[PDB]
Amino acid sequence: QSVLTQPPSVSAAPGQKVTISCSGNNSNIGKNYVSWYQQLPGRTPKLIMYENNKRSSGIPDRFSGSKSGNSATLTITGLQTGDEADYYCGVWDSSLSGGVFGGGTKVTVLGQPKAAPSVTLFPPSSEELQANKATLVCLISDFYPGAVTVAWKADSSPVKAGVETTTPSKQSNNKYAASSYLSLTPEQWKSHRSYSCQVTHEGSTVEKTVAPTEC
Amino acid sequence: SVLTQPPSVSAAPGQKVTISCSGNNSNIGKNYVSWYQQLPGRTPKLIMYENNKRSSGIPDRFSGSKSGNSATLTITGLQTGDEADYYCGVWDSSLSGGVFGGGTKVTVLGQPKAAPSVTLFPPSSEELQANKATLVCLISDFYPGAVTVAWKADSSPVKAGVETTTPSKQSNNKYAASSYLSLTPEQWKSHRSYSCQVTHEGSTVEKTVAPTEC
Repeated sequence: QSVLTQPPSVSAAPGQKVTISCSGNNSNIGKNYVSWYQQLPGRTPKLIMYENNKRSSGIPDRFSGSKSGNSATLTITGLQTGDEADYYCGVWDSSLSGGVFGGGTKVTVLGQPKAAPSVTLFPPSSEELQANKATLVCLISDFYPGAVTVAWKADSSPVKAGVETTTPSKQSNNKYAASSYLSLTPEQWKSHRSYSCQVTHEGSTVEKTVAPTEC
Repeated sequence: SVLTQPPSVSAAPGQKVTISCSGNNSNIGKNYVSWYQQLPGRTPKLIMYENNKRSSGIPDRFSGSKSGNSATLTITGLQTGDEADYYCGVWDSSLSGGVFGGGTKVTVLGQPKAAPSVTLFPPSSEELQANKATLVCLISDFYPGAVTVAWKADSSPVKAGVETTTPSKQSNNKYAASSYLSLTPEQWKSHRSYSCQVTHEGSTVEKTVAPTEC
């Protein structure tokens, strides 16, 4: 169980500053020691901050931790390429008697203009339905920074199963792409009036819809 | 770390792996132990609490035990989706804070090759009405995470407009990618069909889509 909320994405131009907030409650962030972890691409997560504001060895003074009430923050000044990573907050929860973690934040050092994703929502193909299978594909392309949050709905109701979203990858145009897909049975697909893919990018959200219809 | 864990444990699929964690009388020996799973690129998730209790929806394969100043996590019948970093957590009554082990990387050895599932989508009516056409070749459940993609317009290679994403580990540590070909509504309607050829571990999977009468 996790109550710790962090922004999915933060970014700034090199030399600038980012702040990564993590909001919790009294049982966790409010009464216990907050740690921060850095997860570099394809690397094991390393402790960078502990006891709210103590830097781990080798971590530059540009990185600073703070805590106010039930929320903790990791601030990074003089932002440089090597700070690009996913960061997450970790804290003891005294009511739960276990550790709770933030959902993580990708930090991007802006090297090009920001671009809103192009969202193209594909219904299940005829060939697929003929095989009693159904896959909804939400193609997400031409975005920068390379981080998206995807949420699917079936008639305004959040989908909690069969969702897979790829990790953004830099394409030939230097912008990112990803696809999110939902595996359903033709019955599940036809039992609902519509399906929606909601794509969040830098606090900007776009929702697209698809419904079962014959050619 | 305050708690001592082995760095790695590796086993063939279906085998039993053991992860032990040692502490003292103030932490493991006194307080309830929890276990955390961290899938590559994701955050740690609690899988075990109160030494032997599984968290919501955690599979039966996972079991936990506690003896004296030690705790063990056992994965019976190992799966490729179990490949993760595992951490032991507990409250230290001496330090009056929560302590963890250094983590154990669980490797699934001699991992079987998994052929990609290939699903090809034509441009939807909505897209074509907006004067656009994108074909998406969805490539899922493969292992290892390397694919080669080639597209054909009728039986002629498509040497432009092709983009394929870098394979990425899905929930089950298998891979997914997607190839997409952007065309004009005219280029789409002109041809009899389009093909997407996926090459994985020297084997090819080809799918074909043609414009419909609407």
